[PDB]
Amino acid sequence: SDAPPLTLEGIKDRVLYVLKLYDKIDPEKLSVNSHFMKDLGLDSLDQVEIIMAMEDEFGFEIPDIDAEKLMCPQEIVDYIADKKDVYE
Amino acid sequence: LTHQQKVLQLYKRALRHLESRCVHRDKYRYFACLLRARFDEHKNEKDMVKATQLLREAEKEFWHGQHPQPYIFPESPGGTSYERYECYKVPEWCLDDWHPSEKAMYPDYFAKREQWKKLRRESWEREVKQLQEETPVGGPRTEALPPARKQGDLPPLWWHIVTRPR
Amino acid sequence: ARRYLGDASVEPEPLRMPTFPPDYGFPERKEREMVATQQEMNDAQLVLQQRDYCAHYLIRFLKCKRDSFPNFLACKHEQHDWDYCEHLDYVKRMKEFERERRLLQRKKRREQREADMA
Amino acid sequence: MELPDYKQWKIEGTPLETVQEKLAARGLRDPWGRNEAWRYMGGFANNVSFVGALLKGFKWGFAAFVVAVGAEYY
Amino acid sequence: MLKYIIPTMMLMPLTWLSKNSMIWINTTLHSLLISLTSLLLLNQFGDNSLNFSLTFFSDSLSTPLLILTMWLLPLMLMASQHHLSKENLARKKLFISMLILLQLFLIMTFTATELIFFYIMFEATLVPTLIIITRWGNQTERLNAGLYFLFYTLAGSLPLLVALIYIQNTMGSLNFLILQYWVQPMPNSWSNTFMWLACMMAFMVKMPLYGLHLWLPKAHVEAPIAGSMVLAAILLKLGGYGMMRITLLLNPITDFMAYPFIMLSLWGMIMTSSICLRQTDLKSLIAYSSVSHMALVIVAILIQTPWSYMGATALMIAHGLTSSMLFCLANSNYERVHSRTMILARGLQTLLPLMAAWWLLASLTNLALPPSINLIGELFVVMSTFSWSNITIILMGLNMVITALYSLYMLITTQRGKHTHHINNILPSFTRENALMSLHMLPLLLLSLNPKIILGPLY
Amino acid sequence: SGYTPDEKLRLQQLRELRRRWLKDQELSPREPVLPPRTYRHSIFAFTHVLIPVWIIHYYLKYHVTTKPYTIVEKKPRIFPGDTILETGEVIPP
Amino acid sequence: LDPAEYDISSETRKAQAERLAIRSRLKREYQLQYNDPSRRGVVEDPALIRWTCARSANVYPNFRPNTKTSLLGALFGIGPLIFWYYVFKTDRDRKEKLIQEGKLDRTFNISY
Amino acid sequence: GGAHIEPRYRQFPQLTRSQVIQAEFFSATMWFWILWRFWHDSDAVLGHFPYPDPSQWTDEELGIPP
Repeated sequence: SDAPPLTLEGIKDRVLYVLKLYDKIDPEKLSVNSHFMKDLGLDSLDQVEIIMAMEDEFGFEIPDIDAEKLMCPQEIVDYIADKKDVYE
Repeated sequence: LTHQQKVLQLYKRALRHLESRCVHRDKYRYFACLLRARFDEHKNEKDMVKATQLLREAEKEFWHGQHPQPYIFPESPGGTSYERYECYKVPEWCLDDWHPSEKAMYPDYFAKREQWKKLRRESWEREVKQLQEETPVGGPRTEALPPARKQGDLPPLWWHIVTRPR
Repeated sequence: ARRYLGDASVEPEPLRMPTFPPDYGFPERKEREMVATQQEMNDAQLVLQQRDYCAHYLIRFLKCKRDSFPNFLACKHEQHDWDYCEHLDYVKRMKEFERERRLLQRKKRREQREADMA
Repeated sequence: MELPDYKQWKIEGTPLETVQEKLAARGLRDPWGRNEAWRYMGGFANNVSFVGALLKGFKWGFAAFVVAVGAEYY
Repeated sequence: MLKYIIPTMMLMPLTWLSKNSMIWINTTLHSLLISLTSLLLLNQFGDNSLNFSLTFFSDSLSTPLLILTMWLLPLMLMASQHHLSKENLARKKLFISMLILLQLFLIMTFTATELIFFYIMFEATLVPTLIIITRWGNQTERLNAGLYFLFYTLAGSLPLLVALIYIQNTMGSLNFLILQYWVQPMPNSWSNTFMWLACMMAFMVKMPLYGLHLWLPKAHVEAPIAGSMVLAAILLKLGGYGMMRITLLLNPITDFMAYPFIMLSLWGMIMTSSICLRQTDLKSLIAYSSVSHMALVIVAILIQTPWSYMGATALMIAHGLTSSMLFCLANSNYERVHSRTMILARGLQTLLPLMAAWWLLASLTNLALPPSINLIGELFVVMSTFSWSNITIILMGLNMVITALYSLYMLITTQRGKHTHHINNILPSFTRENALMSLHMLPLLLLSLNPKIILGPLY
Repeated sequence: SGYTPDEKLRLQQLRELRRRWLKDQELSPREPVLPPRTYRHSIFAFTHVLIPVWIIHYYLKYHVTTKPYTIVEKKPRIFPGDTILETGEVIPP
Repeated sequence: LDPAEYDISSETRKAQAERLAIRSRLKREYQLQYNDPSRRGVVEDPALIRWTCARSANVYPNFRPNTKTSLLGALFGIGPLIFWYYVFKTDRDRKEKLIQEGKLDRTFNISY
Repeated sequence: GGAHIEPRYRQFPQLTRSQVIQAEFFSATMWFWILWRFWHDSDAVLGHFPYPDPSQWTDEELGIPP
């Protein structure tokens, strides 16, 4: 079975959750629209880290070429959304 | 190919092999932190040749850090999955012909499916026009597929609506 | 192995054992211990090299299995009985190891050197 | 549906503590990752040291072993 | 035997005069009705080979091969349709007529007592096949691979007539019965050299030995599926058959003369068995397979132990049904997507989930699976050849491993690993395909119960 | 190095298509499958095993007699306990 | 095998190799990429037909000028083959000897 | 379907009482058995392997060479 799917609410809560666990920036501004770099100015090497440990959160895929350009959180949710099987 | 993805790739798979190295995840942490500094002192110099040089030095020094069975998450090519289910993927052009009996076995599916057949049968002229218009001579430069401006479908859609993984 | 017997008995192999005694035959001091009838020894079929002296015990153990079938344990005692008899026997071949090793040392050394005096 | 809650790990007293303490001595002012501090805190983190696996059920087991001879001794 | 000769000859005008759309029905029907009496043909008993008439008779071997032929027509013809299923009536009646006439000359050949009647009917068998594959073969450039193919035959295949007539006027009768009992030893010298070599190489052109094996592949890729099941299920077994009989004489000669050919077949078994591993274009794989098993047959013929014959003939029949069927799989795959190239499409475990079972089953029957007749024959042959040379098992069993590898490689990459998804044509199965497959395997699996029918004259 | 905005729109509305297509793809209206238009049971499986006992055992009841050599068994182990026993044993303890 | 030297790509090789390479590629990607409705049969791509035709050995029937060719082929079917001729004839004749004289100790052999 | 499996993210996976009951029971089985028959067994099972002290047997001493 391996029953539970990842739904939109769930994945949202997850990317959102772990990005709130990232310490060096505050939960202050975190939103699917809230810009993943320009807002927080985080290192691009550090977004490589974000996609690293987030992949280790969901455990799959994420090729380097597509991982490069990801950015905003809603977008990450989208990539995981079409790659996994998500929508109703 | 640019310095960006070169450096960033070496960093990423360096973290990967480092993952595979240690255990209990904390030693992995502060080692990965020493590495974080090892690339953190970097990047503050816009000198051109010095950089690529030192990078290559990290290409050999990295190549030492490869043990032969680096950890591979399941879904990519690797010893766990990479389409375990592949005998289960049946393309939607099959079932275009079943027996009309079994075509009546599930009466309401082919309704909406027929709305798709008409969706994309009505289409492809809008598609061919938009594409034949946009493409520079030969369409050499672009592997991409730019959207449609008028209200409607994105033109080369058909295969991109796929049989899903299991 | 007490005698050569003969092949004119028409018997190669276990009807001809090395001889009816399985192992050695012990010319030595005195004879070899008792006996177990070869006919009985066949009619309870015993694998060669399972077939030695002490069979007095063994064949009784093979009794004890079919003695009480549903019992798994049955006789641990007779098990230990041929365990003991063949314990003592393997220890006997140990003693033959001893006898011959010391005969080597004694007659080798003594007769070599005291022969090499003159 | 799942109610993950949030916010309570703190990276304290749990071996990432000592990690960030050594790194602190190095002046790296924390890396990242209160998440693996999830991997520590919980009903976890007491864990077991090996030979404890071969001590798993000894108590009841050779308890009944202790009683076992009570059949032939009484 | 004449009771088997009339009904097909009557089966000719059945074709010619008929209403359109019923030709397949009439031909198939009455042809199977022939197959029944073909099964009647087994009275064979005791010692003396039954003799129907002073002109032509049957020993064992002729009987299994004949049963296989008369059984094979209805399945063949049954298979050939929908290769066309559009034409003027004259094309259809011409084609079925040609298959008929071909069968007639085959029955003539297997039943033939006297070797000259055997030879006349021999080339008279070759012509109809040629007309089949050349007149419409799907003709890739046509290769002209029917015609100078007939030259590959006749080039060295004519002088065996010379040698025969020599045997005729020296000993009188060429009746096989009386050629037996009158056979007299022939010493080793240069005249008996050119003779033995004449007859031998003359038949050895048919079952290709590794030297001449370039014969098959082109002729068999250009053949329409009917001409293929004709060709490799039968027309090699003619060469091996006549070989079986004319080796009656040549008694001491075949030793010193045999040895080089044996060597060449033991090495070429491995070579051919190799080259068939790496090729594309599936239709060739089964061809070179046929070359391999036939090399094994020649090996069996020259060494004269009876075991060698029992395994030999068993291999003739088992390889006949197996190779034939497997061809018909290649075709049933070809109508789906027009390729002939193996690697092009893939999958078909997902799609056509039943056609799997026939791929698998047939490939296994060519994998030498233990109860399968193919392994009975191949097994006894390996026994004989090991008796002849203690050493040769390295080569033999090495053929076991390779034949395993390609025979099981064909089972994959056509049938497994992915659907190429740019296809979107293949229409699921048919009832006819299942009928053909079934009519092949089901007897090949039943024969694996009571084989003593198909083992040779010596038994 | 973020993206091409064109690719943002393309990806987005492709997501729209996956949305609608998969909404379709989930099927449970009207349960679409509509194909047409204690002891004794265990003793019946005990028959399922028992009929093989009937046939096979019958096959052997006529079989064994019909053919000379089959079911050839190791001669039952015989002990000197039966017939005549010769020991003269005692000891060690 | 073993990506190494981390080529600097220069300038031409950058412009030429990039533009021309991915030029032809994307040309052909988009080419077979049409994937419209209304095609029932295979996509037929002229690729792999060249594979098949060439691997049907187009130069096989013409000739084989000497060079090293007759040496590689002749010596390729020479050493092991003819030596195996010699060994099967050898062990053959030995077998015949030990049959005709002495003993091969066949005793019961029978089916052979 | 749902067994009350309670798929959980980041907390200790819930556990069925009867399960640890079973596992613990079989721990008691393994060691109860093993030291049980360890009290019913021996790791030196018979008389000990011999010693050269009888390798004197000095009565055997050579006759002709005093």
